[PDB]
Amino acid sequence: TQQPIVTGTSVISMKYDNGVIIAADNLGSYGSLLRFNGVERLIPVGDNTVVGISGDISDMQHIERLLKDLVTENAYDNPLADAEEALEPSYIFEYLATVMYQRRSKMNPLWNAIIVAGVQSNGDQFLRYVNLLGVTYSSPTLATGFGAHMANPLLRKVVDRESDIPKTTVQVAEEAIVNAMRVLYYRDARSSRNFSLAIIDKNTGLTFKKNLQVENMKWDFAKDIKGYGTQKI
Amino acid sequence: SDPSSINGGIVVAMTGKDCVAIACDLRLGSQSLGVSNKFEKIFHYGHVFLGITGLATDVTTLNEMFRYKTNLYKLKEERAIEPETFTQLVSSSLYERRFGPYFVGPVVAGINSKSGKPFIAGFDLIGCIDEAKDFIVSGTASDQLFGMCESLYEPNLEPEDLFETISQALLNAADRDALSGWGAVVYIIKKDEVVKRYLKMRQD
Amino acid sequence: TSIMAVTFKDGVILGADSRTTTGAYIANRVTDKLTRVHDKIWCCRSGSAADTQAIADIVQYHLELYTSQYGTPSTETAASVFKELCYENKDNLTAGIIVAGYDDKNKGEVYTIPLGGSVHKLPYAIAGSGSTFIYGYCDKNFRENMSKEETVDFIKHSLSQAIKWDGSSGGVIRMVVLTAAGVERLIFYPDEYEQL
Amino acid sequence: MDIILGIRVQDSVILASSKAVTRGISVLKDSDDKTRQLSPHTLMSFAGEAGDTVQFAEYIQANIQLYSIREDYELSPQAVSSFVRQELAKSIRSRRPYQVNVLIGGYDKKKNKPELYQIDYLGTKVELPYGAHGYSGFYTFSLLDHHYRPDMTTEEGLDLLKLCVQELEKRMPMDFKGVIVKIVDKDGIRQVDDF
Amino acid sequence: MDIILGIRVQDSVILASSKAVTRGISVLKDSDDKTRQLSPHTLMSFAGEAGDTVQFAEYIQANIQLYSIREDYELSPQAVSSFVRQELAKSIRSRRPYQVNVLIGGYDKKKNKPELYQIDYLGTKVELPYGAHGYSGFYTFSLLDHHYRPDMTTEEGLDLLKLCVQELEKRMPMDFKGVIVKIVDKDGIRQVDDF
Amino acid sequence: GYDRALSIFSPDGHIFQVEYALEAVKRGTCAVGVKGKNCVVLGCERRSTLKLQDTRITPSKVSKIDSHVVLSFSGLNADSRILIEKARVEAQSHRLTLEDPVTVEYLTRYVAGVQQRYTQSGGVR
Amino acid sequence: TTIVGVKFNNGVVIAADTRSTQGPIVADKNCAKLHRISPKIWCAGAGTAADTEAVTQLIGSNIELHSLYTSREPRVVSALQMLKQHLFKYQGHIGAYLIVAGVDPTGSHLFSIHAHGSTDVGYYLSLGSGSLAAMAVLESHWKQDLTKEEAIKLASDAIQAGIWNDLGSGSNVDVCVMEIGKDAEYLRNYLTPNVREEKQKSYKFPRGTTAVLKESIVNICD
Amino acid sequence: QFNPYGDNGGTILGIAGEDFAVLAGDTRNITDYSINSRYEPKVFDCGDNIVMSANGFAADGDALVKRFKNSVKWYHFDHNDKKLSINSAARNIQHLLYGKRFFPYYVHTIIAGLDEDGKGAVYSFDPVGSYEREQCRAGGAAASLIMPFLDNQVNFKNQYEPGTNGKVKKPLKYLSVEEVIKLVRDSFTSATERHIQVGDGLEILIVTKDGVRKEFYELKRD
Amino acid sequence: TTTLAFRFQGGIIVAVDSRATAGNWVASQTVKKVIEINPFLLGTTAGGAADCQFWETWLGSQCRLHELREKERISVAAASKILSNLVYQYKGAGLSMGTMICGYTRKEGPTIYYVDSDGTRLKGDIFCVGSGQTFAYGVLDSNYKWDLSVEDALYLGKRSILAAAHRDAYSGGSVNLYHVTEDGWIYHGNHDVGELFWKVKEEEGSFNNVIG
Ligand SMILES: *[C@@](C)(CO)[C@](*)(O)[C@H](CC(C)C)NC(=O)[C@H](Cc1ccccc1)NC(=O)[C@H](CC(C)C)NC(=O)[C@H](CCc1ccccc1)NC(=O)CN1CCOCC1
Ligand SMILES: *[C@@](C)(CO)[C@](*)(O)[C@H](CC(C)C)NC(=O)[C@H](Cc1ccccc1)NC(=O)[C@H](CC(C)C)NC(=O)[C@H](CCc1ccccc1)NC(=O)CN1CCOCC1
Ligand SMILES: *[C@@](C)(CO)[C@](*)(O)[C@H](CC(C)C)NC(=O)[C@H](Cc1ccccc1)NC(=O)[C@H](CC(C)C)NC(=O)[C@H](CCc1ccccc1)NC(=O)CN1CCOCC1
Ligand SMILES: [Cl-]
Ligand SMILES: [Mg+2]
Ligand SMILES: [Mg+2]
Ligand SMILES: [Mg+2]
Ligand SMILES: [Mg+2]
Repeated sequence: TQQPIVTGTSVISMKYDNGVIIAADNLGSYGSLLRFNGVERLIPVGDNTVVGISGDISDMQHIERLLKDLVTENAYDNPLADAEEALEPSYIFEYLATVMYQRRSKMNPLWNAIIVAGVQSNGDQFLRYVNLLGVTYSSPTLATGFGAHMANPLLRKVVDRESDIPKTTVQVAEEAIVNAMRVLYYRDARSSRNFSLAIIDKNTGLTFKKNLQVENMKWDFAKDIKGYGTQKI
Repeated sequence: SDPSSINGGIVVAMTGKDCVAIACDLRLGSQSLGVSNKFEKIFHYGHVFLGITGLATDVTTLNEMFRYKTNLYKLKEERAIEPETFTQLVSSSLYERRFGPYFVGPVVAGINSKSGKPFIAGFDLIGCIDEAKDFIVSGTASDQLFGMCESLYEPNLEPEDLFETISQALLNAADRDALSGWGAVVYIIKKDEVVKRYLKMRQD
Repeated sequence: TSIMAVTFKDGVILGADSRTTTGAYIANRVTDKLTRVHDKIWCCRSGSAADTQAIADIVQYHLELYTSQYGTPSTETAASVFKELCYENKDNLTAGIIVAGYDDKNKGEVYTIPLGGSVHKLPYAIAGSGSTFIYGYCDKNFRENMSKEETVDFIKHSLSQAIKWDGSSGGVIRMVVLTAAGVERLIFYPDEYEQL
Repeated sequence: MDIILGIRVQDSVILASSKAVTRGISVLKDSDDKTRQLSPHTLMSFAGEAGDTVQFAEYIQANIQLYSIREDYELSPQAVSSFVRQELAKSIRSRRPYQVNVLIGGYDKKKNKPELYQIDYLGTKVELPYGAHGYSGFYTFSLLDHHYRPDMTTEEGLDLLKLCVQELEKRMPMDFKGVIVKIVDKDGIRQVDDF
Repeated sequence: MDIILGIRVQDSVILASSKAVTRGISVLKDSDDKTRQLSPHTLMSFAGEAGDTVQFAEYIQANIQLYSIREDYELSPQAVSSFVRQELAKSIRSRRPYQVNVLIGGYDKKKNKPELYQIDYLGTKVELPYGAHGYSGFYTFSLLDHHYRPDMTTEEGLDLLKLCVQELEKRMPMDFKGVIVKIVDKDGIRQVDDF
Repeated sequence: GYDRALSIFSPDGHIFQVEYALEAVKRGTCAVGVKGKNCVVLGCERRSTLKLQDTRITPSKVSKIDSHVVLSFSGLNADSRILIEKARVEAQSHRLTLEDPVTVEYLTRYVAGVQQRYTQSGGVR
Repeated sequence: TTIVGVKFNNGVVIAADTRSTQGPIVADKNCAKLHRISPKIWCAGAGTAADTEAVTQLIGSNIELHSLYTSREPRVVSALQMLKQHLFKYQGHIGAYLIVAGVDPTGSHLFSIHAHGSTDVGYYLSLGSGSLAAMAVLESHWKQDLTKEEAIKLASDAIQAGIWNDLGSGSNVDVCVMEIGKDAEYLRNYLTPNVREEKQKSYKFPRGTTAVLKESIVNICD
Repeated sequence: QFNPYGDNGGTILGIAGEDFAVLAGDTRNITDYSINSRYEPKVFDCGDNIVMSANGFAADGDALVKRFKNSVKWYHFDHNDKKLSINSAARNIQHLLYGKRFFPYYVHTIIAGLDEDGKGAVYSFDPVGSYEREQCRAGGAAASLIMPFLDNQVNFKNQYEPGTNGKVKKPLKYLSVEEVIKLVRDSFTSATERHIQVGDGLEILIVTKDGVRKEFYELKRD
Repeated sequence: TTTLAFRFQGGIIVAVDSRATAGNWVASQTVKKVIEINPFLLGTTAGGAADCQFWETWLGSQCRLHELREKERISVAAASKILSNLVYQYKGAGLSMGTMICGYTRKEGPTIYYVDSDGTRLKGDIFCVGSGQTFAYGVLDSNYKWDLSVEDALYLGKRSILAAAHRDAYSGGSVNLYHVTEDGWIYHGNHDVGELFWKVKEEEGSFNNVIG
């Protein structure tokens, strides 16, 4: 039995024609206090997988160490560690999914929602979700927390089903992700303006973008809004 | 101690071609104990029919109340109340007891004598009107009735065909609910004739 | 919420953020928490949106009826009416209100009214969830008889920090200036105040 | 208060009511009559919360007797049962409801028919050929389902009733100290002294 | 399980135990023997939580019989009662205690004296001239205080016991379906078939 | 715990520890069992090099396992007590669970099983 | 529910889905959540279904009497004030979450009311279980100086986001357009993107399938 | 306090024919009022002509299917590649479920296939391992809606022979794979209409002596 | 559930209903509540479905192991006590089981043991177990005699379940009959209440409360 202390908010993601995109803001909230601002919640594993984590940050750091250790363990007695026997996104996910469900079964969960985004060795896009309960699911778009409520609707307008994936380019897909992050900054009280974004492409590989900011915001209309009903001044 | 499921029971209403049907089971129990197999849940005021499920004392009370109100209506208005008007009266009366409500699931059914249009409606316990073209369901086996009606129903059924559909909807729903059954009654309502049929069903 | 009111040489300035929340969802990002109860008597609202609105509406009614009979009310009188409502209905209210007004005799005045319904007359006042993070800053930086431009900078810098740390505060920074000249509304957007 | 039964036969209604009054680990009385005569051809048995039962029964009795004097006329069992139901239907939404369950056995002189009504504390009325309140029903209903016939005589009804009491005395946990049996017919109300 | 009584007289110990086994609103059995013979001159009656009672009684029985075989010798009633008390004294601080109250009636062959011990589920032992467990004591103790004499015969003890059962049948709320009576004396244990 | 395998096979396929245990039995006082048409009789030798004995209190050679079964033996006297105790416990355990006293075959099978277990358990002879 | 309101050039538009739930069960697949307070003041309602209908009718009744008393067309702020004070008095127990909109002599207006009696002003608003799905669309596509046709499109798109993504919302899209100087146009079932597909089989029974015990003619006449 | 269970919604359905058996299930996965996936399969081919679904709490459902699939694998290793009969699978699943009697798998399990005589078989399980072979079973969120319809249409309950005075029952007969799929599709479209947690897509797995075939159909996405 | 079994002149009658519920939801009408442990032993099941079925199938395995080890069929007493000792170990853990172990052996004769999940074990001639046990008792007790014929005893057992199936909301479906003799148990068919009620009503003239 736990309660989460230092927490990370939404992680959002989607598939596009050649790969996957995933994003998450750089905030570590302490209740209503926006305590830590330099927190990286996207953690790359190799050059073909990115694990995005929301929820308790102490448990996130534990999971970082596990993934870091997984890379080390895989390299042991493995001449093809950087080739055929490298870590796949599906291997990394199944490992985490096993841990998450084992921990919930011992009534001592890792208080997180996790999205494993990556590209397999055969070029196939990988995007799957797992949380503190060990619940797993996959979809063309995936999001956690407020992202599930606000981002998914916007991302599903681009990729509503499987057949829309080949029709979606990396430019269009990233534009939708960046737009979603802005909407979350408008509407999520535990979000920040600063965020990180990662693209895993089957051709161009892993592109990790840090220190992005929400921009092109609409605030000007606020000056016209006065009172709560009858006020004119 | 959930008022709506102490006594048990169900009501279902359907529309057809120039006709409506309303049907109910006959069980009244006290939780597991079956007490009465003659407890009818459908009443009528003139040509307007009202079915009521839920707490049996409130079913009886509301029947007496709507008899009271429709009798005065008729004396003052010098005409029988219509289903559309009666529906509003039921809604008003239930919402009047918003914070101390009658634990019931009423269902209005009938044919407007002026326009000839078939009419059905349902309500929650605080009077929210649920109007429908096809069917209305109510009672402890409402989930079962929703499933039966949504699959069995088709529009513009003749009175004789409509009877079979509503009867099979009620019977098979009731057999999947412990607190419903013990007999059933079906009213077939045409513009100026009404037929009442008691169904044969399993008595467990 | 983050709200404040600050007296200065020419009068008084009220300041507030624009965030309204339901849990962690922002129901309104462009809220106006600075509200008129009289021509030159305004208030900053914090706590329950429903309660503070209901209260402000009643106070506005009382001061309008006061004006019809006895002429313009004092800022102290307005604060008293707020107190009377907040104190007598303390069991059923969640309202943290700052009353600010401009008389010609008394100049700029600020009264703060916390949850209990007590009244406190102060040179400046801060309130709302985000105020906790700027007690240190505001105490160190406030000076009496500041200029208009200094007071605007003081409020802007203060609420900027409150917004930065408090998740329950954000959006635009609204301000209302109360002087002998009249009533002036000011607004400041994220792109300006965030990078202060 | 615990066991009250009722059986409507061809020409009469028979009410059987337990004699025990218990409180704690003590049977305070073993000869209690859990019934009141509402009118010459209407009898009401009762069971439920201590105090409430008698207070309610006598209140109803007073009201029906008042009606009889005013109109110089006896209300029908159907009319009385409806009056009783309404009183309980009011009661259930009061500050402190009457926690009383009743059976109303009467003989309608206009119809020349016996009538048995079962009403619970919620105001739930049903006309029945046989009725019971409390845990009694869990044994007697199934028993009567089997042995009851609508054209039975009063004597056949009493034997049918003996069969119920025997079953209750065999399988009920509590000692209810036997029953007082009363018969309601065209000649009014009378008590069976040897049961 | 409910009523267990015990009376020590001049030359014997008499145990009376109710025959009813009740569950919910159903008397499942009316001929239950709530006792086990621990040894030829020692008898233990029991009452308490369902399952626990018999499980405990037979466990004690097994242990005493094991002792008898090992030593080719019968333990005294005092020795058996102390063994039983200790088992209950252990039990009360276990994860799940035995919720069982017992009476141990025995005839000490070395002393030529009858002995009655009352032990509750906590492991509270007392030697008594007469004993009871549960709500029975609230009637029988005062009754025995009045009518009991230490020099009574077995026949006088049975009449004294009949007086207790009659009082319990009059004032107890529940129907306990009579009692099985057993006598423990110099000639061993025997059951009174007509009570 | 002491784990040593004391009872083990030898090249010729014999377990010497079991066979040497038989020599201990051969040393023990004679015991005889004869069953008639309606009875069984257990006879037992007692060596007469021991005078000044107290026959009241000296352990008897025949032991009751239950009220209906008896056990006599030949060999080490101290060892026999352990088997008798186990057998008596099992006799009461059987009555408790099966609600019926042991058969003579069952009780024998149990005692024999205990003896076998000590021929292939570590740390025991 | 999903409900929205969007201001435009010469007026305001509101919209709503048409799902009514009872736990996880869809009770009404085509209920009307757009309510008429006065001819040119309309209300979209979410929350407790009876409450939204009752509170809107009561205030609509009083607004009519007020309009007759004052010999004036009713104002949105009057409906707003009367609703919020009523809801506040009941301390949130009347579970009505409303988007109030309309045109009057003062101009065009758009407000929201919550069950506890707090009101908000805005150019675009959304309430109900699918408000987050709707607000995401509104925040992404709204701009200043919308036309009539652009506002209807934005409003219905916001409702559609709720319909598809929120389990609490579904079925159709209702719309009401309130433009200055014109009659308000109520567009019942403006979109119907959730039509039931043809069933695989007819379940019309052979006549006489159901076993009957009794028949009787019922007397409805005097 | 931490709650180890969750409700992922969805509903499943098993029907058995003479020489075949179907196991259907919608592809929607949900939590509360949000959709997690429009296509997340929960009906699985487990080998030996056994199809399985464990609907309810998906994490427990996946765990169980995963464990049974593994049980089938080890059954081959330990018993000379012997085919696991449907009746033997059912009993094995009972022990899997009852093994966690005091911390249950929150799922309604259904398996389908062919018995050892080559006839269609459907088994259904409660969360703690009680099982029963049936011709017909619906499970999950919309089980209460679908099941009574199946009683009527598959087992012909409450249906009598016309003109026989309700004395002769409609005679039981096996349904064709074509007729069964019609009933499955109509069951799921009806459930989709009236249950919020049911929709998006329908995936049917058909089991004959030839093997395991799949069919997919769209469902309403609101 | 409603289950009963009574002892009489011609052996033992055992009768059960077939309903299974999850609250007010009627989950099944075709459950097998008599478990055939061997040709001479039967067990009934009331309460938690999984608990009864799992532990009574397990009981059958334990009884099979007994006759392998002892070269003799287990006694009804010993079989019932294996089950009662098992559930007693789980006492407090929340098992819900109301069962009756019925059978014949040479030493015991026809024997019935009531065993439940709180450890109670009782030998007796008549028992009714389940949510509708009281309804079954009412009919059974009022018509029971030791000298009933095999034909009359079978009917009484059937009629008693029917009575409970009718009145008890959580009982119904169909009646499963068994007759246990010195030669073993004999199955006497599945009887759907749907047809059995009306058949009994008409022929017997009972159930006058119901609209005919
Ligand atoms: C900052 C944010 C905090 O001090 C400011 O003070 C602002 C003040 C401005 C708006 C005047 N306060 C709020 O935004 C205020 C915060 C709050 C919340 C709860 C109690 C007191 C204060 N928010 C509100 O008042 C919202 C406004 C609505 C969404 C338009 N109202 C609610 O959150 C209501 C309040 C109900 C209530 C509870 C207790 C006392 C008084 C009122 N609550 C809900 O709707 C509950 N909601 C249901 C779904 O689950 C999340 C919670
Ligand atoms: C979306 C769908 C939900 O977010 C919308 O907000 C719509 C608004 C439209 C319809 C105006 N809301 C609903 O559909 C609403 C959801 C809801 C449910 C429960 C509480 C609050 C909101 N549904 C209803 O209001 C239904 C309307 C019926 C189907 C006509 N009513 C109920 O579900 C009632 C609730 C009554 C109630 C009483 C006291 C306080 C609050 C609500 N519930 C029942 O009828 C359930 N039950 C049936 C058995 O009899 C006893 C009552
Ligand atoms: C009569 C019919 C009255 O119960 C009998 O006693 C029968 C005996 C037969 C079946 C052997 N008993 C039941 O039907 C029994 C009643 C009951 C229910 C719950 C606890 C104890 C007793 N019913 C069951 O055991 C059902 C059988 C199913 C329908 C096949 N099982 C459940 O209700 C299960 C498992 C219960 C459970 C026990 C212990 C730990 C966890 C769970 N529960 C569910 O399926 C829950 N629910 C069903 C509705 O859909 C959502 C999930
Ligand atoms: Cl506000
Ligand atoms: Mg039923
Ligand atoms: Mg029944
Ligand atoms: Mg902030
Ligand atoms: Mg749906």
